[PDB]
Amino acid sequence: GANPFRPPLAHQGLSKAHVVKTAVSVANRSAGAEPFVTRNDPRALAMELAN
Amino acid sequence: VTMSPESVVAAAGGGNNNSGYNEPQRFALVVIAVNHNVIRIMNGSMGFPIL
Repeated sequence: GANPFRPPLAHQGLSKAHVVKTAVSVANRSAGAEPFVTRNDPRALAMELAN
Repeated sequence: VTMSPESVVAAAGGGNNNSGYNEPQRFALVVIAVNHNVIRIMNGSMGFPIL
């Protein structure tokens, strides 16, 4: 039948076109930035009383 | 303020049992006032401009 079983030729494989289960998309949540409420107390200022 | 005869007779003790004024009663007057004020927020500091 021209159908031998010996050849280990396992082809190339199979292309996974899609996945059975879709991947949900979560909302991106960043974090602190340059003015991320930090303590530095350089000046402490001086508020003169007007009256 | 003008006080009451009940107060002036409760100040003296000598009351019978379970009368409350078995001992002489001392009183104190307290006065509280509620007022408005102005707060200014600027340059990362706060204070009372009017004071």
